[PDB]
Amino acid sequence: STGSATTTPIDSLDDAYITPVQIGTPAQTLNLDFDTGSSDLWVFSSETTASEVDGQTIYTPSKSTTAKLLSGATWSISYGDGSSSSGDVYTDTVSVGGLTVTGQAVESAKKVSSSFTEDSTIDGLLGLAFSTLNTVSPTQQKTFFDNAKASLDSPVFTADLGYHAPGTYNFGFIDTTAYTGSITYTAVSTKQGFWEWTSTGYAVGSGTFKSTSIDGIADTGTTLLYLPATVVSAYWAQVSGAKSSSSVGGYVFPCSATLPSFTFGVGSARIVIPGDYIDFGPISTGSSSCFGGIQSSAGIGINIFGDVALKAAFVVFNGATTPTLGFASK
Repeated sequence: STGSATTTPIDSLDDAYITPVQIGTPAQTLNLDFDTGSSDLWVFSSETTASEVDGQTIYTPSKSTTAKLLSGATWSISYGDGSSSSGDVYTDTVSVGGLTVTGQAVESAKKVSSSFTEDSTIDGLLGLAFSTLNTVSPTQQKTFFDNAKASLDSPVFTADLGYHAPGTYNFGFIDTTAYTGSITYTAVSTKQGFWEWTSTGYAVGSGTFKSTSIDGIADTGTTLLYLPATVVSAYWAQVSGAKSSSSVGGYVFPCSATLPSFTFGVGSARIVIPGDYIDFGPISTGSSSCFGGIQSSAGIGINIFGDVALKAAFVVFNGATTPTLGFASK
């Protein structure tokens, strides 16, 4: 089997992407944030505290003939941005782009933090990291991808995120028309439950490539590119007027400045992030200070190749017995 679904930016900055997902019988379609940095499929639901729901589409398990309470199961998750949610669990039929999993754990939110309530465009998350990070207790549950894997033509999914445009998540096959050149594969460590890999270095603009190992995670659920302070400083030093602002919470730059590209290494291959991808617009409406798309990972504890980086590539998440990551230009 295979599946193919279009993913669409939630706003003009590509802050996140939503992908339609069919849950239950008859289908209830919710727009979920596919997140390769976490491993829970959770939804706004008929059980979510009413004051915490503001415009989202909800899953109502009582209206699904295939929903079954996963008796005794609870879940509770906190994300790197300080957001959180928690609740109980149903199993139900879940389909993504024509690919169907029966008996998928659908984690129904009883509570969500303010960041989720305030984002009317995101109806939940669909985790695509390794199932060892799943928060369901007492019985940890498998991700959609893990459940689908055995039925897939090939045990892979791909992320092809657009810059200010829709893209595609495919399951079970690699679309050879979706990228240019070849796919370079690189080793993954699953020790922390993430798609964790080591970039071979970086370049700023037309500068010379610096060979240096940068361990990080491929995370579709993080907007920006978070790298060591040394790397980030080297980048912003090439932007006229750029500075790190403690009041704003990162590097900002005058909207009049031109941004250089940023290249990252995948083995001997190179992915070029165009300068425009690094512009996240005014810090506040009408401001001449623009927020940068490359920021320091210092104090996160891990480097994160988020959407800024991933959307510059066609990315293969290879879930074979020995998992790997592939990157191609496009």
